[PDB]
Amino acid sequence: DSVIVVDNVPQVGPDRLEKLKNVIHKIFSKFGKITNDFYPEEDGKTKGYIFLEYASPAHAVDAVKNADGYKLDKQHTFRVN
Amino acid sequence: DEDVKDNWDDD
Repeated sequence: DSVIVVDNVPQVGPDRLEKLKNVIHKIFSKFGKITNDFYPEEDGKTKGYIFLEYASPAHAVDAVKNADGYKLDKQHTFRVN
Repeated sequence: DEDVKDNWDDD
């Protein structure tokens, strides 16, 4: 109850890959400050999921209920749980 | 990331 997870999060090319984790810090900054951030992969290839942990339960349990599906304007929405 | 629309959080 102190962490968040997202789904349908593919990688992107250069000049934008940074934005992927950067925008995470900006969007989640209104609820508090993120302390833990992990971006796993499959055989060194394109991921689809990430793992973020907050310094408090009230940040995670809030963020999940505030950022439920990001609007990246691509194809399919995300699922923050 | 910058001063633009929050196109990363569906209300």
